[PDB]
Amino acid sequence: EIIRGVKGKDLLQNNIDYINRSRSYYVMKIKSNLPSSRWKSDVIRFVHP
Amino acid sequence: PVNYQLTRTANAIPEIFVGGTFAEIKQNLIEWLNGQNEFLDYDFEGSRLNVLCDLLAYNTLYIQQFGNAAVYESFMRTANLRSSVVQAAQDNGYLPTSKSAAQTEIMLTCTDALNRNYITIPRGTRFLAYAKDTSVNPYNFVSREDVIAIRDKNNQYFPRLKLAQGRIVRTEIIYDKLTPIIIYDKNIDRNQVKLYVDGAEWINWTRKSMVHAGSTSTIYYMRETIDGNTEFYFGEGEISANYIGGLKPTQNSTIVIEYISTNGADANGAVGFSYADTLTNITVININENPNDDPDFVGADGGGDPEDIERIRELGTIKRETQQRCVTATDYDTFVSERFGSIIQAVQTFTDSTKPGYAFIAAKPKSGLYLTTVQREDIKNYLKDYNLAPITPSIISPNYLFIKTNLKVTYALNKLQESEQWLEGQIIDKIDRYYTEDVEIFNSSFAKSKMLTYVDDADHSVIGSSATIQMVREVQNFYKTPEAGIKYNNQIKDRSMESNTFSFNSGRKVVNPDTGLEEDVLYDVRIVSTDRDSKGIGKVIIGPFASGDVTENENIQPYTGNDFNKLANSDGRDKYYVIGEINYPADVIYWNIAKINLTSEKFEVQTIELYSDPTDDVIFTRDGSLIVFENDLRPQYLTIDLEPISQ
Amino acid sequence: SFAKSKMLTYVDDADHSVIGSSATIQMVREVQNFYKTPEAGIKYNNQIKDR
Amino acid sequence: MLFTFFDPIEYAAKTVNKNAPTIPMTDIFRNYKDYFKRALAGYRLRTYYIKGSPRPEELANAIYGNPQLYWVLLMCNDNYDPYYGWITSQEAAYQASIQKYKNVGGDQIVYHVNENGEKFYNLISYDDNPYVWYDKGDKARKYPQYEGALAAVDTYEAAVLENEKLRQIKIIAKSDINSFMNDLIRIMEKSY
Repeated sequence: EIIRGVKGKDLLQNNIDYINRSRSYYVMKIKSNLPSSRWKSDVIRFVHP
Repeated sequence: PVNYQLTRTANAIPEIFVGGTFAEIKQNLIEWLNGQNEFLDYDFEGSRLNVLCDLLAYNTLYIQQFGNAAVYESFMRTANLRSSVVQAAQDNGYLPTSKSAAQTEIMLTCTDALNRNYITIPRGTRFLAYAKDTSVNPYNFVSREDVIAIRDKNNQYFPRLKLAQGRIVRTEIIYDKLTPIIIYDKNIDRNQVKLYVDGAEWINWTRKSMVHAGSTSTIYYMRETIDGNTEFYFGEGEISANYIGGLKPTQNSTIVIEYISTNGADANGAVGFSYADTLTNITVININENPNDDPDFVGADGGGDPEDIERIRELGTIKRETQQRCVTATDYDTFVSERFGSIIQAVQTFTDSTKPGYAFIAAKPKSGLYLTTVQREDIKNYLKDYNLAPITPSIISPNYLFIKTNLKVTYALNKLQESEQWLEGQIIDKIDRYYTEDVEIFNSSFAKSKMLTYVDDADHSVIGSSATIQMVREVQNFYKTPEAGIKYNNQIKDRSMESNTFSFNSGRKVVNPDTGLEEDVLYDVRIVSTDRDSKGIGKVIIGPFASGDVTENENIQPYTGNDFNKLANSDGRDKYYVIGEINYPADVIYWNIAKINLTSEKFEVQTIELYSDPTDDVIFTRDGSLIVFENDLRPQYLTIDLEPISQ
Repeated sequence: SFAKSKMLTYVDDADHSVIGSSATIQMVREVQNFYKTPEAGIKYNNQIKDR
Repeated sequence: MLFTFFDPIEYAAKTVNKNAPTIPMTDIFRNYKDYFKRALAGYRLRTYYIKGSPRPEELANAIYGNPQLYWVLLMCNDNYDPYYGWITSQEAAYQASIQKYKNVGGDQIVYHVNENGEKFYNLISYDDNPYVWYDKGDKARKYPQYEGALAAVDTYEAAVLENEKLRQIKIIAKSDINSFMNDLIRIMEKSY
């Protein structure tokens, strides 16, 4: 049981079901602008593990 | 493009260098000589003051090469002449593996008369191996490292070790600090070297087997000094270390280098080894198992010979993207490379999203097919030291798609010399050279027309050629196939995807003549993918069945009809059982024999070929699946007809 | 003689990437004066398949 | 022939204009300068000739050597530029001065040379003003440098001062050169 929690982030409606949706797990979200097909080649090769 | 600002350019030698065609030089000089300056007052003549112009133009066109070539081999991407290339690749931290030696791991069954526990097996332990082309002559082998054994139960040892090709040589030298210590011989794999300085150790720098966090000084350096003869030297240190650098010798020392002679790449054969062991009571019991690991084995691997110019460059610049560390998919490809290379032809490392960590590495050895083990575990360790700490590298090996040719070269009897055989083999490597050059690597397709133009290039007498073709892709576990796996990536040309062999067991007893009985191991089976239908459909069948063993129930009722689903040739009594899907348009195969619910024990060995023929002539590739043909290992499918012509 | 593979090296050399090609050949000899044939003839070598 | 000594090789130049013709070329890519360096070991204490004459580029046929060798003088000073490396005729530097500054600034004053030789570089006096020097910027003054006094070297003098300090060289003494060159070959034939 948790007491003395904290509020980290919103993501609108809060449900353990919705908060997962499809669980990302350890995937990383590049989450910047762009069509995503221009950089996707260049993030691999020069960046990223 | 769209916006003109994106034109830029690739690597471009500017118009400043380039260099003369001659007469254009004559043009520019005349305009500079006659015009803008003199308006000739020249005292030579009407013709001479003209003629003498090109007399100094040959002086230009000369000095425009002799001195202008330097800037070509000053840079890397534009240079020619190895020497400059190599020498400029060490400041990028590379070195080009001047040669290489074969390596295996053999497990010696030997034993000692003294029965003493913890028998050793010191460094050299000279062996010899035929590396078979026929039989005659050995080469040599040396273990080069240590190991240990253990006595258990019956008195025997299993001192399994690994061994390199050449012998060894040790030249001790006094360090003058004015004397650039070197070797001069055409040899000496830089991968395996020791170089003690008078005490021990000296683990150097450029190549770590450990990396020994901290440890400061005692490093040394190995580069080139062109000429093919390797340079050793030491840092700027003092040790009165002072601050940072190499420990350096002190003005006089015994510097003991030991390398491996490395006879050459001719030794790839391996196979049978002999003891040739004289140490102490060790009997050298033999029963030497060259490949005690795993599936199919080619013999030794490596052997090197110096890397080509077109190789170095690509690996020379990319190692500026890295600094001695692999954080990136393209880094593992550079770390599985001439460092650990010559044992791996191509890589394409990738990471699977569903499974975190676990960087996956596909690799094809030059020996072909699978890396076996301990040549895999070796690639494991050398990475994980430079790797990104939590994630573990793993060698999956690619998913191989071979192709079955059945081609006929139809030469002419008139113009030959060595006739058949020698031409039978001369057509092999030309085909093999086609793979190694174009389609050996990933993402590249092949065209049978391009294979035939290397076929027709055999010598002369061969005129014309042609082939059928089948794409062969062999399943590993069989009995199931993975989930949404086993895909060609090409259009399958329905009424294809033909079986292999199989077999059965059980079927009651069925005793035979002579001895007591048998298990009824005859009466094989095999799979056929039938037709197309309204859209994909098509099903597939497990194969011929007589009667008896199955579970019929309500869910099976074996039949496709006397329609397509072509028949295996035996008694076999038809009654083909439906098994799996095989959607044609998006290439997919699905089996799961458990549908008809038989026992896996009723089947013989797994790892069966299937090999549908392609629709289109050209065979594509994707998802890290190579198309590479290697003959020497598996002859099973290559068949060629020399059917001749008399004029 | 006309070799399928010897033409396919020139059609392969057309432009930088044709990524290879394939073909199937039909042998055809047009003969004037049908209805008869010259009592021996229409002989094209390299025996053709059935039907 | 103490250059060359090997072969034309062939210079492919294939990285530019593929299928370029191979042109036999005197071989200048050996890293010669190292051979000289290592071979020289033991012949050292080559004295300091001090030059003393605007000897044209080749004094080899006068002082040590003299098969018009035109080098072993080079390898001495590790000369990067065979033209402006050696000292030049006094006027040449002057001639060299103009073409250097001809584009911008005209003739100038490069530094003001305190006695004891402390250079200053874009430090400027004001006559009819305080006698203390100032930088060429911050014209509000307020930030003086070098309260003392010194004398500017303008430009011509500098180039003279700079090239004239370039006359000292090693020799090999006209004694060793034969024994030396007799070694310098041996190292070369050694590596092949």
